[PDB]
Amino acid sequence: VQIGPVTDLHIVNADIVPDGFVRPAVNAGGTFPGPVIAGNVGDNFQIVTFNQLIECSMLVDTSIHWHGEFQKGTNWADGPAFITQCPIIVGNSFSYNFNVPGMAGTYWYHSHLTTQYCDGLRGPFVVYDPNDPDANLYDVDDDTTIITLADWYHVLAKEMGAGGAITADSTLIDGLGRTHVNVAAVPLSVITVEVGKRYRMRLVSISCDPNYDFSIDGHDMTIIETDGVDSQELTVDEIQIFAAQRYSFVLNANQPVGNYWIRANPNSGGEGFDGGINSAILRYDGATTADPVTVASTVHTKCLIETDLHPLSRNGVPGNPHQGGADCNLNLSLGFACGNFVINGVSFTPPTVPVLLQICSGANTAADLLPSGSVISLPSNSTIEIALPAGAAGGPHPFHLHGHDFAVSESASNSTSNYDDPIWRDVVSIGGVGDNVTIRFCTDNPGPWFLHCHIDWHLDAGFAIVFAEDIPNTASANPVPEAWSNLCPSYDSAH
Amino acid sequence: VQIGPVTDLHIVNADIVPDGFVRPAVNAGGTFPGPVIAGNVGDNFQIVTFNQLIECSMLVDTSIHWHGEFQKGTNWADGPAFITQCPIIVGNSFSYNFNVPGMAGTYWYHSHLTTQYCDGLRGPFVVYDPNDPDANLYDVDDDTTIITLADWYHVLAKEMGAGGAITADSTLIDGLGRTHVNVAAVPLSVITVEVGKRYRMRLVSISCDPNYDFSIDGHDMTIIETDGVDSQELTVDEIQIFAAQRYSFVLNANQPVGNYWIRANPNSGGEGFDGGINSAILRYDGATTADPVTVASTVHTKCLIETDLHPLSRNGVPGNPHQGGADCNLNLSLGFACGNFVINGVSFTPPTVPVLLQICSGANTAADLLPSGSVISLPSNSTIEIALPAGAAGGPHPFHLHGHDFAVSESASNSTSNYDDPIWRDVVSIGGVGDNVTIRFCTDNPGPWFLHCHIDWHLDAGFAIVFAEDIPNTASANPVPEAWSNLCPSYDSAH
Amino acid sequence: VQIGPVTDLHIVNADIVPDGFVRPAVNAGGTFPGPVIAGNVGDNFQIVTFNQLIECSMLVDTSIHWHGEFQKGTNWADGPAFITQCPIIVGNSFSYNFNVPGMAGTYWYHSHLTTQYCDGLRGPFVVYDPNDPDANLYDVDDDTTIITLADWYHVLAKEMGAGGAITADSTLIDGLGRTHVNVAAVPLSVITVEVGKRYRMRLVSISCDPNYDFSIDGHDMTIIETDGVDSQELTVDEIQIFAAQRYSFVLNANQPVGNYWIRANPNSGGEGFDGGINSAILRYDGATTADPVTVASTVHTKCLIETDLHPLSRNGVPGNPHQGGADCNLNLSLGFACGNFVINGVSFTPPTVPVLLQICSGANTAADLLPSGSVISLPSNSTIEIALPAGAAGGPHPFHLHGHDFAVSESASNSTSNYDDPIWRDVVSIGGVGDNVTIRFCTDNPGPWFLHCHIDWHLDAGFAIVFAEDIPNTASANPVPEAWSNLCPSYDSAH
Ligand SMILES: *[C@@H]1O[C@H](CO)[C@@H](O[C@@H]2O[C@H](CO)[C@@H](O)[C@H](O)[C@H]2NC(C)=O)[C@H](O)[C@H]1NC(C)=O
Ligand SMILES: *[C@@H]1O[C@H](CO)[C@@H](O[C@@H]2O[C@H](CO)[C@@H](O)[C@H](O)[C@H]2NC(C)=O)[C@H](O)[C@H]1NC(C)=O
Ligand SMILES: *[C@@H]1O[C@H](CO)[C@@H](O[C@@H]2O[C@H](CO)[C@@H](O)[C@H](O)[C@H]2NC(C)=O)[C@H](O)[C@H]1NC(C)=O
Ligand SMILES: *[C@@H]1O[C@H](CO)[C@@H](O[C@@H]2O[C@H](CO)[C@@H](O)[C@H](O)[C@H]2NC(C)=O)[C@H](O)[C@H]1NC(C)=O
Ligand SMILES: *[C@@H]1O[C@H](CO)[C@@H](O)[C@H](O)[C@H]1NC(C)=O
Ligand SMILES: [Cu+2]
Ligand SMILES: [Cu+2]
Ligand SMILES: [Cu+2]
Ligand SMILES: [Cu+2]
Ligand SMILES: [Cu+2]
Ligand SMILES: [Cu+2]
Ligand SMILES: [Cu+2]
Ligand SMILES: [Cu+2]
Ligand SMILES: [Cu+2]
Ligand SMILES: [Cu+2]
Ligand SMILES: [Cu+2]
Ligand SMILES: [Cu+2]
Repeated sequence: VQIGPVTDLHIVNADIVPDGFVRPAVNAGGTFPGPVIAGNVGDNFQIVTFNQLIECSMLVDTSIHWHGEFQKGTNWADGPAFITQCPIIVGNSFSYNFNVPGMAGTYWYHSHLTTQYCDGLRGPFVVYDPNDPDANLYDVDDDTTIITLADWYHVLAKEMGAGGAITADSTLIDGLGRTHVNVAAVPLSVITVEVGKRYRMRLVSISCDPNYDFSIDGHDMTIIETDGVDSQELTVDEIQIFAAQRYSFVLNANQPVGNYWIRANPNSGGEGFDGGINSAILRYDGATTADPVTVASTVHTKCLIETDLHPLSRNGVPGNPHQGGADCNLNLSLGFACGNFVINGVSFTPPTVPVLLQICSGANTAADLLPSGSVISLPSNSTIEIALPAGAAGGPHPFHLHGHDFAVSESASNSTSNYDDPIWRDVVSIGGVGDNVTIRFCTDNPGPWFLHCHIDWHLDAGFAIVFAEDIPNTASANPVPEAWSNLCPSYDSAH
Repeated sequence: VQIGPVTDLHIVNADIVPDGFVRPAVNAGGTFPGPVIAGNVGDNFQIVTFNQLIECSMLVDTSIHWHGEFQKGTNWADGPAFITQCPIIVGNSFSYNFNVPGMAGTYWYHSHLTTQYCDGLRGPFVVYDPNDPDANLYDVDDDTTIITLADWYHVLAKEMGAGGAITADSTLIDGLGRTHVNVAAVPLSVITVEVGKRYRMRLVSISCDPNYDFSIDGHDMTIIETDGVDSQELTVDEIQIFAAQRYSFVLNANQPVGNYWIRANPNSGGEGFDGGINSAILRYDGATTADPVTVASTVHTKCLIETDLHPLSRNGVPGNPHQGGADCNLNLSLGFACGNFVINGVSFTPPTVPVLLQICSGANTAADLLPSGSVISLPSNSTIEIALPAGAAGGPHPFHLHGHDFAVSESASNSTSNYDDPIWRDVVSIGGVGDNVTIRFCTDNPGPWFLHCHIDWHLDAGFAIVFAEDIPNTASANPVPEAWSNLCPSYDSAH
Repeated sequence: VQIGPVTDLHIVNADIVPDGFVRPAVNAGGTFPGPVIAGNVGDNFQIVTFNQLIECSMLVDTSIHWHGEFQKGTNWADGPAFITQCPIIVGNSFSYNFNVPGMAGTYWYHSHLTTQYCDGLRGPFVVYDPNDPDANLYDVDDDTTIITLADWYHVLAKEMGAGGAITADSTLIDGLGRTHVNVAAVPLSVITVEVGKRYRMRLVSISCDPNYDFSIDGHDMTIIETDGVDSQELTVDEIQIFAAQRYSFVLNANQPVGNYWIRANPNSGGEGFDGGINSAILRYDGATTADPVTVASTVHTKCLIETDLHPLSRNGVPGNPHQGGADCNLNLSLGFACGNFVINGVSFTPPTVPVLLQICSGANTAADLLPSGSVISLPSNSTIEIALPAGAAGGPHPFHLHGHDFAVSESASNSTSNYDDPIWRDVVSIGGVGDNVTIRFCTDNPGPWFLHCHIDWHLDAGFAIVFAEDIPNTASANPVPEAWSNLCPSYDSAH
């Protein structure tokens, strides 16, 4: 079901049993996954978030991030607690009001307070484009062509465990899927197609942790979008999708009418598809309603490799075509030891005053911002290159940057850089020990933008810092509403 | 489950997944459908409604209607919000204390606040008859023979629609069914029978909108009751049942021990029975526990027609064996334009003071009453006749009158009136353009009686007017308890 | 999932549908059953119970008992409402803080307010012994090898009438099972085993009422533990387990790879296994994922007889070898009349002031303690014998004593006493008219200890007395935290 772009979104607690095991959840709009929030390019989004949360086992405060949306001019609507706002307290509401100029594709929203999105607050977010360059490549693009991949846990997020060393208890495709241990025969999701039709499947990883090896028996997948970035057509028979990433692929339903297994194997937890775990069903209209009996290819032949991807626009790459050919050029020491993650020797722990507020309240630099050693300023209007060399356990770590997308100049498991036509995206696997995954972008977006591993467990163990982009232009660039001013006083009073 | 006639009924929010899709709901008695409320003819019903609702997305006020109960002398207990009461606000309770003289059969209860009953607050209501004139036509008449047909939506009622055609997402029979799009193989309701026994099936439409074509593969159905009214035995192989109607039929379990599909095909929403949508299972004790493999008749051969129904008692018709032959005969103009329905040029919008309250406060005439043009007065001890010509989009509209049942002198799709032995009921389909459905009853029940289309979407869009019957005797006829008197000040103060 | 020995435990309302019928529940830790609370022998348990209950229909107060934990020194933490504490009110927490010296084995926890544990608040409690003498008898002992058996009702406990014979609507094994009437094909629990491994299976009855005949097609069970007491190895092929009892049994997975039914026939409610009621699935790794087609042995040849159990340690028996061979020997007259149970002519009805507070406020004798005639004082360091002659309306009644385990000197259906080597346990069936089931313990545990039938409906109808053990020393032995003292003032104020 789709909303808005002008919509109420209630946040409530409910018990759900997607794999047959009832446990409490945090829900956005009352469903798991949450409803699809949607509009067109350049629509004004006004999302009135009513916090009705009562079950403190999962926190009764909340804060919501719109994942992949630049929020230029509206950094205050971005969502990461203590980076851009204080949480909303229960009984209160907050209008997240923002535009999406110049963006279209497949995104998602989620809780961005501690590990709460694991406990259920996550759903798809799609910016349709009436003049979408890829539109003529399929027949159907609607709510029935969104595929969500979710890790699901029998253990309350607040009670793990971290880090960790945390594993899921099932994979849910479109909110349904079977339990890894003592698999009960619970309902599986169905995705229906009609012969001769072509489908823009919008694959959204709403994972708190694992990446999935995603494949559809008997069928190929032509990638056309990645993390909201339109791509040159690339046909693959399997896609490894890391936490928070999105792909749009054309499914051409050109196989005999019948039932085929939809497959999503995660890097951790249950291995295989016994009992129908890690599965959903692709069904042709007119097929017998039964489980598929198909098998995967013995060896997948055109597996997705990130260096095979290039933008549909001529995006090029900002800066100079050599290792470090950028203005401000960073290289981060990403580490782990004693149950905590570090970036440049510092584990992230949220400040009492949201970075955005510190800035709004007079901070000029840089050295003025809390937490010390967890904020890096970026000069206005500048090529930034970030190297994120791998090694820290574990891994592989999908890094994400708020308020931007970035050219992926060097991907995982391949030391050959690309300064011509690399894919731009917003979340990237930093690969394995030895790798030197590197990104470039331009600072056209004043404000504090979170940079973190997107494995939520590791974010909670402090794998993060803040790019405080153009500090001095941060207040003129982001006027805040009164209601945002009211957040931190309400929250501090409440706690 | 059965209660009362004396009972508590708590109204709460819960998420439920009747077709495998979790969403929020508004439940009476904590279950979907609500528990069966039951007692004997003549019983005093005492039903303490506790409002414990908190999810504002479906409204936290409520008001409950006991559909088909005449409510003589207890007009204040009727339930339609702003006609007979202000809603009960959350944290409060209200005793609906009323009696059922001279009524016995199959009824239901529902929220009668906005479209709240679509969100879950619907349940069967049954008045048993220790001397039921049909008791010897069956062996078993209990909670396991009640069959509810319900439309079910993935979109919250307050976010429809509207109007705006609106369509359901699954059919639920006894609270379970499978979704119309990307149907997941979720559990289906089973009804059990034993060879040689006869069952009073109490078929209840708790629908917000669609009518159903109901059938059981391999079985005939002998109708013995219509909307509370005992009928002569009419055997049919299909029953088209409109929103809010009820039928008791005898099922004779005379077939070979096995599994038989129960079928209920809505007039809008998913068509057919693929993957077991629009279906439940009739099982003989001793059958292999397996899905049925039966098929419906190619052509139904004794489909129910309303003119073939006749009261079991000689009821006759009030007034004159010709058209317009009543003390006080009305012909309503029923229209639709600009997303609203109108009755005699006026679209119903709820008053601020409930109609019963304005009467109790001095009001004397329809001119005196709010809403303006939305009230028609009726003189006491008269034969009313109401012609309800069809044609308004989008039929067919099931029109319902509170506080009464009526003789249907002219039915759908047939211009031949019947002033002899027409069936009496309380909810009648007005058919299609050209039809002139007409009803007669007698004014022996002072108070404000709602008259509306029972498609809830159409009622919220204005398809109603109020018959204020015997205004002058209303106050003395219906003494009100203090708790009713408190409802409006409490409600007004809350809002 | 496992939590503890130090943990939060939130008590919330949630609708659940374990047999496909949605209804309201009172949940501990958000699941049904509750999470397993675990620790090692000698550990300090600190369970913070957050009462977040809102649904009045099942009571918003609550109070938890740790069934079979002796609570020596901590009688205030025991949990029975109005015996050792007042209920925690909604919105408050309370810290159950206690140790388990000397004890190991399989226990459980539940609401001990009114009939609330029926409504969901139940879960297993395991004390692991790192030097368990039974360790070498098996390979696998963990959360996957706990098996709960639970009766489940469609009727909310508070509405059960009462008593009034009462019957469940399904049997749930590990929280899943099928309804007895109009059985829907809803998911069944699976217990997975690997060819050639031995399992410590922890069978726990969390029943409100029925006793189960428990068995596993094709397999033996070697009993090694009974209600916490290590036992000599006893191979049986069926186990009658009465409400609140526990057994650990070794299952040798020695049959061919396949699916085998696990059976739990309740002594009332649905009879047999038609459609998979009273059923769960034993699945071997490698078996096809399908319903077992196994059959129970026609006659079970080595079913559990309680007189066959002997302690593993040399517990022997206190006192002297003949009836009355104790310091303080009691014979309780157990009756039922007009819907209430009596113990020595008195029917238990909860006092306004909790028994332990009565003592703490300076009561010195049973005569001084309310309710009048519902208290029997015991002297310290004395051998107690309690005869519990059956005959009272159904029956068979499982009696349980708080703060103690006890030698079962005489078992049901067998009039021979055993004063050498009988099993010790904490819940015991008193059998049938004519029986004289007899227990013995020593009084080394100052405090008021509940003795009641563990059929909860029978407890609410009054089948209980309090053993006020060493009243003089009770206050000194049981120092209370301010929080406990805060309980009654809150409760009484709220009500
Ligand atoms: C049209 O409605 C009329 C009005 O009731 C129905 O008329 C009855 O039909 C049967 C046919 O023998 C007769 O027994 C009666 O004489 C008719 N009743 C009266 C009161 O005249 C007729 O059934 C309907 N037509 C159709 C085609 O269903
Ligand atoms: C439907 O039937 C009603 C009868 O109650 C008709 O009523 C009258 O019909 C005469 C025509 O002979 C006209 O004077 C009016 O149009 C009607 N008014 C009254 C008060 O009788 C009505 O005409 C019929 N209408 C339709 C739409 O079929
Ligand atoms: C069961 O056992 C008890 C004793 O353990 C029996 O109680 C005896 O009862 C008789 C008559 O009631 C008294 O004279 C004795 O004093 C009791 N003996 C003792 C030692 O107290 C009781 O009768 C038995 N009940 C049965 C068999 O129903
Ligand atoms: C009834 O109870 C008695 C008491 O335990 C059981 O008698 C024991 O029987 C075993 C072997 O049959 C002997 O080793 C013991 O000497 C008996 N013990 C005592 C203490 O007498 C008896 O077996 C039980 N009856 C049944 C049918 O099981
Ligand atoms: C990664 O590449 C960067 C280029 O900016 C280089 O400075 C650094 O030494 C490299 N580290 C590793 C581990 O390759
Ligand atoms: Cu994100
Ligand atoms: Cu983001
Ligand atoms: Cu990481
Ligand atoms: Cu983030
Ligand atoms: Cu109605
Ligand atoms: Cu009505
Ligand atoms: Cu209508
Ligand atoms: Cu109405
Ligand atoms: Cu207990
Ligand atoms: Cu106990
Ligand atoms: Cu009992
Ligand atoms: Cu107890």
